[PDB]
Amino acid sequence: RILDISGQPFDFDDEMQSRSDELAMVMKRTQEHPSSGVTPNRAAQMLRDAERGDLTAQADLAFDMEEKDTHL
Amino acid sequence: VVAWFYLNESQPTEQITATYRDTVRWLEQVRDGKTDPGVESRTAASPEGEDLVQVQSDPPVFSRKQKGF
Repeated sequence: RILDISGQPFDFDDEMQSRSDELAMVMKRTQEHPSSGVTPNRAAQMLRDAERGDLTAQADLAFDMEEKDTHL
Repeated sequence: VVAWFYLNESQPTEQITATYRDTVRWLEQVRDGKTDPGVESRTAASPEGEDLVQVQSDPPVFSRKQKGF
């Protein structure tokens, strides 16, 4: 068994975690664009949700900002 | 009043014509909005009417009700 950096032994698997058949469904995603009609309440709600561990709407919003804004 | 004036078309008296003129003047005042027709005496209730004044605008972003910034 391969020893982890923390010192806890484990088993090494060469196959990716995303290659599992059950995980294949969640791999395909539709990239929504929440930057259409932005509202300060909407942005605040997205940030609040990302604080608790959502991390999805914030990621899509950041992707939209990095392409819509030329200076950024 | 106006029906009685309509009936007395062959020869109208001075008072009947004066009353009809006063009635039509009151009706024009009501139409122009310068006076209220009133409400029925049995219970306080005014007749329903359409919106005389109406404006349209897009939703107000950046208003002080946002409280998000």
